[PDB]
Amino acid sequence: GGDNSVFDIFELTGAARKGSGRRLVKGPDPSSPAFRIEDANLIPPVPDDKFQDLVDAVRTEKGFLLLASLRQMKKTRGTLLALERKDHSGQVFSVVSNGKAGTLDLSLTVQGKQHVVSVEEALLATGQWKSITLFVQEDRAQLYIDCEKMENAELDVPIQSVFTRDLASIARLRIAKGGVNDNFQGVLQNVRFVFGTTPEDILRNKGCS
Repeated sequence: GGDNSVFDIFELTGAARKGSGRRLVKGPDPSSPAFRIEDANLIPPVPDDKFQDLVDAVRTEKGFLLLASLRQMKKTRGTLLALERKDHSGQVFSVVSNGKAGTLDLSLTVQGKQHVVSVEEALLATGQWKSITLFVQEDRAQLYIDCEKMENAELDVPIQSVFTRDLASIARLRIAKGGVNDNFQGVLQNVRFVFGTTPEDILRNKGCS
């Protein structure tokens, strides 16, 4: 990638330092902390200036790669991340692992209208550690789950539609915290936006064939 091409959300929030809202536990990556969510309201937001870097990256690429490892409580609907209005309450974007529907839901709010699509057949809420690679480009969403499963969906509007200039002045990025009653239940690890790479590159380097 180029400069500012990897954004580790938990690192950005300083959640490993803090103590409230989560427990540090082990995950698939032995070199980094995993986060069992306790009260996602208390996990700090990504700082404004870091979020604006992330926004500029998404705008430039017209897309992103979002990687996440998760161990999600079965039959729960859990927000992986969301862009919450600083206040005129509501969200402008979320990624939700929907264990009720067996989907990964992508929601975007543009000009005060909500546009939501389900990636179907994306049953992430099992007993177990799962690793995802979500590639969003223009109005397309492509989800790889572990190594050998791919599911796709199209958005009503392009992703850069949401990621406008000083989105940072209107919203902040929260991890594991969503709308109403949709906070993540379970463990998360290595929730990272990555730019200037392809899914193929990610998968090859994670040992998939």
